[PDB]
Amino acid sequence: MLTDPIADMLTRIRNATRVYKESTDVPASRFKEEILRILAREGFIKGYERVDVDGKPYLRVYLKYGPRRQGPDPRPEQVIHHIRRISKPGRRVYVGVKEIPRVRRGLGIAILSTSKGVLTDREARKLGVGGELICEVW
Amino acid sequence: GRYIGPVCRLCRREGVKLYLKGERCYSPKCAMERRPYPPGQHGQKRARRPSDYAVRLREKQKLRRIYGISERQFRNLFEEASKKKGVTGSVFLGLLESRLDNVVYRLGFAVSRRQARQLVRHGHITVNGRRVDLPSYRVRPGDEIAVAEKSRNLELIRQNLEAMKGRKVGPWLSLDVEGMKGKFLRLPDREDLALPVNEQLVIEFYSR
Amino acid sequence: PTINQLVRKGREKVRKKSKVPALKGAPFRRGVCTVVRTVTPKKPNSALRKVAKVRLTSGYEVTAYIPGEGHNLQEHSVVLIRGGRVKDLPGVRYHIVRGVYDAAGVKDRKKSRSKYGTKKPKEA
Amino acid sequence: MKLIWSEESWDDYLYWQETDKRIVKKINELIKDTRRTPFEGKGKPEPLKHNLSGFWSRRITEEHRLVYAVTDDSLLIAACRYHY
Amino acid sequence: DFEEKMILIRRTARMQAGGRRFRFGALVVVGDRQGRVGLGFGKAPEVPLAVQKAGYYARRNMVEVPLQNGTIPHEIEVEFGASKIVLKPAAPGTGVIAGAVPRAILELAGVTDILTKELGSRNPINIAYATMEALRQLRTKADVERLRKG
Amino acid sequence: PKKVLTGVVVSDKMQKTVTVLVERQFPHPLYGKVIKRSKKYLAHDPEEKYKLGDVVEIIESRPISKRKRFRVLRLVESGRMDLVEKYLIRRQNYESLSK
RNA sequence: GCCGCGGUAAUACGGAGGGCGCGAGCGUUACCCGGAUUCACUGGGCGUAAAGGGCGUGUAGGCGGCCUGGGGCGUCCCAUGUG
RNA sequence: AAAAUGUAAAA
Ligand SMILES: [Mg+2]
Ligand SMILES: [Mg+2]
Ligand SMILES: [Mg+2]
Ligand SMILES: [Mg+2]
Ligand SMILES: [Mg+2]
Ligand SMILES: [Mg+2]
Ligand SMILES: [Mg+2]
Ligand SMILES: [Mg+2]
Ligand SMILES: [Mg+2]
Ligand SMILES: [Mg+2]
Ligand SMILES: [Mg+2]
Ligand SMILES: [Mg+2]
Ligand SMILES: [Mg+2]
Ligand SMILES: [Mg+2]
Ligand SMILES: [Mg+2]
Ligand SMILES: [Mg+2]
Ligand SMILES: [Mg+2]
Ligand SMILES: [Mg+2]
Ligand SMILES: [Mg+2]
Ligand SMILES: [Mg+2]
Ligand SMILES: [Mg+2]
Ligand SMILES: [Mg+2]
Ligand SMILES: [Mg+2]
Ligand SMILES: [Zn+2]
Repeated sequence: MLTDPIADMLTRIRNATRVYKESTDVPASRFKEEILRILAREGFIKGYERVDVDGKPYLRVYLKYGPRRQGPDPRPEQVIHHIRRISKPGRRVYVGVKEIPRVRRGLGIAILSTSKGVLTDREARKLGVGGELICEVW
Repeated sequence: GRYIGPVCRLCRREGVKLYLKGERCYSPKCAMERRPYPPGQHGQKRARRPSDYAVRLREKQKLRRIYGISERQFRNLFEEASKKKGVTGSVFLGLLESRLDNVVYRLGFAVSRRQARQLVRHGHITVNGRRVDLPSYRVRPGDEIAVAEKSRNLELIRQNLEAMKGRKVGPWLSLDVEGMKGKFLRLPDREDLALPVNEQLVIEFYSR
Repeated sequence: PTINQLVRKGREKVRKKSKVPALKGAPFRRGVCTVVRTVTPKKPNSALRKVAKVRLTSGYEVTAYIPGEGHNLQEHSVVLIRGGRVKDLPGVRYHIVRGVYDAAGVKDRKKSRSKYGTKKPKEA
Repeated sequence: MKLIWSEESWDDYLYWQETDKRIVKKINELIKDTRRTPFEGKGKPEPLKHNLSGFWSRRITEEHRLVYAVTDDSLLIAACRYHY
Repeated sequence: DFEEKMILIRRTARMQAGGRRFRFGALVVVGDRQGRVGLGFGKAPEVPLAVQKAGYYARRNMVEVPLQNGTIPHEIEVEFGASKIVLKPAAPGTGVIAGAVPRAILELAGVTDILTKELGSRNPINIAYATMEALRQLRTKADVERLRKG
Repeated sequence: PKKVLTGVVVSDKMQKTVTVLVERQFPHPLYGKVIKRSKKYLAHDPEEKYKLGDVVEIIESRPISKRKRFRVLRLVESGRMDLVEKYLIRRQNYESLSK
């Protein structure tokens, strides 16, 4: 019955990406979007677009990967090595600006809804604002 | 108090040549020049491939026996080095050199830190004016390390300051061989010193 | 366990059981011997260990081991109990401090004498 | 507890006494360690069964051994050399 | 050729009527100190011949260690089976604070200062196999902004 | 600032008084998760006007009697028997716990 | 301290020679945190290793799909008082 | 079909 839509999606990506799927869909939500609108605006996914399955608003997420490889098992590396849902519906995780994660040390990104929008660790620190720590990516 | 007792013997155990003696450890016998093997009645037998511990231990006992200082103090220092913002291994050495009984040697006045301690201690030395008898005293930058009146005219003081005429002092130190002076210019860097020790491995020891 | 289960229930703080109640926790306890005898060892080893039943100033009565080669412990002799078992002796959970009270130090002991309570032999 | 040997024991003992003193003294050493309090003691007591059963065995020097019997005073040495 | 320094050498064995025949095994590491490490494990009826195969096998498989002032680019946890390991970059002046095995490796890899911890089956082999597979996953901001083109 | 809380009336059985159940939240000091705890307050209602179900504001006050250290502030929204239930029901459930 | 050492050749017992560590101290016992991610929030698990309730129905409680709007308690931010 | 047990020293 969907306890947490968000976590579902991040999990959908993770799941597709392991098979090396070109795309995948997921029920639409403004909030669901602004999240994708960062994996994109960060080169994690080529992008997304509001499709319509059975007149049911979905979001086609186009997955970005790496280049093929030499050696046994030529499967490419991946753009999203680790995607994880931090703040959960069972344990919300709010953070002050002064304590915003340094994901993978510079490399990684942390997304978070704030009374200023769905920023990222940098952008959030750039505005001097904190908020619910949505997830981490790299 | 300080070690005391057989020394051109540690030169041996440590395997590395140590200028702990003075002028003898320069002739043809730092005891090491003759029996390059460790002391005891087993010194000359195929030693077992040293354990990672052995390494960090010896490597540290090396660095401590050099400046010939108490394990207590030695440790207390390191701890302060990890305290301040600076590449610990370096700053450690940097603070080890800042000792009075050391500078006095690095500066010339004595043949070996050992003898030097005796110097500083016996009030034969002075800083920026009044005298000090505390070996461990932390010499700061721009400090004048000289001798005292009653000490200027001493057999040993002569001989030492003498052979220094012509010598070169450390890049972080000066010297007025004439007036029997010398200043602690700045804090030595890693290069300026060159002790046969890996500052790394000594850090690794005290991190067990 | 779900975060909620923890919130409800909670993690169980451990607890330690003093492997030896020399009572009042005290580092030592004086006591008087009541019996002194030679008991055999456990499983693999074989010997004739020296021990003694002791009346503690802490009410209890425990068996104690007497370290070293030979002793002078009789019956009503006062001793200082130390505490430390003997993986070889059943129920012996305390050692006797040699050289304290009626406890004599080991005669002719020349090595590790801090233990065994033996003064520094005055080499003549 | 009077001591009692026998044929195979006295002869077993004489050979020990007239072939090696290291085990002679070791043997009677236990005999005194028993004579007083049997069973418990040195060597390595252990109740025997079958061939011996009513007989007891005191580990001596591994291979060698000594078998005996206890009976309200009066011990009984039976053997000195050989395992079991 | 490189540094070469073996971690452990054990004597396993099998059963066969009449007794137990043995066989030894040594785990050897190898590298320069520029970021090229190799892990090799070799079994053979004798110690010497084992460290040998360990050598040969070691070199035939290594890793690009993106050192950066002797430290590492980021921190990573890698779980090889029952064993797990964490690597955490430490500013200069630290030193390699790691287990025997996760170190005997990091040195010949040219690692200067690095914080580490072994969680789970501390067994050598797997913990070793785990660290290798760990380094083998380190990435520089280079390797990154590349996979995130346009 | 005299503290002021808002809860429902769960008992009007007293003369010039009423019991107010005040919930509140906070994150668990070790397990993040927000949690709900509650507590009743005995407010002085000299006018005996607030009845069961009424949701009101309580204001810290000068001691009325033992227990009574609060006065009713002002009504917020009458009729909330839906909550009084959650109380009575939760309460009534006790009987299924003894022996 | 643990694994264990001692039955004739013991670097494990006791003495010596020598060695190592520390030094007016060095050892020992007791107690606490550490190692112990061995109560696991950080940071564990439950097919056979210890661990799924015999199975349902359901109270409290915990958790909650897509859009727009109001309040703005949580939440975030700044200032200020205090600390 | 039915037929039991086990000689005490681990390098
Ligand atoms: Mg530490
Ligand atoms: Mg103990
Ligand atoms: Mg036992
Ligand atoms: Mg009978
Ligand atoms: Mg696992
Ligand atoms: Mg384990
Ligand atoms: Mg011998
Ligand atoms: Mg020992
Ligand atoms: Mg010994
Ligand atoms: Mg000895
Ligand atoms: Mg540790
Ligand atoms: Mg813990
Ligand atoms: Mg957990
Ligand atoms: Mg089970
Ligand atoms: Mg069951
Ligand atoms: Mg039942
Ligand atoms: Mg149900
Ligand atoms: Mg319900
Ligand atoms: Mg909702
Ligand atoms: Mg709303
Ligand atoms: Mg608010
Ligand atoms: Mg403030
Ligand atoms: Mg058998
Ligand atoms: Zn020398």
